[PDB]
Amino acid sequence: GVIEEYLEKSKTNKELNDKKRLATTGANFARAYTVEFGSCKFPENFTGCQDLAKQKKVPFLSDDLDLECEGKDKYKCGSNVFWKW
Amino acid sequence: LWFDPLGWGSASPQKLKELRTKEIKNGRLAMLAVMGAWFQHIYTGTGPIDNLFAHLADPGH
Repeated sequence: GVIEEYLEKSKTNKELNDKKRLATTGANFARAYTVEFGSCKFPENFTGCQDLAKQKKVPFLSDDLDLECEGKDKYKCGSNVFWKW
Repeated sequence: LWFDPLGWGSASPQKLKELRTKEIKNGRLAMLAVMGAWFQHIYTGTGPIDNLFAHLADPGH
């Protein structure tokens, strides 16, 4: 009808947020775009090593296994049982 | 009163115009099958606004 605005474009046409800065979606991939691992590449290292793990999803925690080795520094403890070696 | 008109039998046909009516008549009711399938697209759907209509293709993120 109006004449006037059309209840105003940059508020009606307010889906100028199907473009805007909507890296609210988009650029949640292009930070994971570089994602890891180690990070990145190498060392530590392309599986497996993995199967299993950073990332997948899922789930699930996660840990696990001390962080390591308590035990398995040969064996553990330690300086380094003792225990007996 | 009279009788004839037109000349033929519903000025029958013609035998390409029988085809003229064809699925120009029917394919249009193929396409109001688009109608059939709502004929709303506003499915209480919000939605087909901000106008719209469609238009997923299908973006995501």
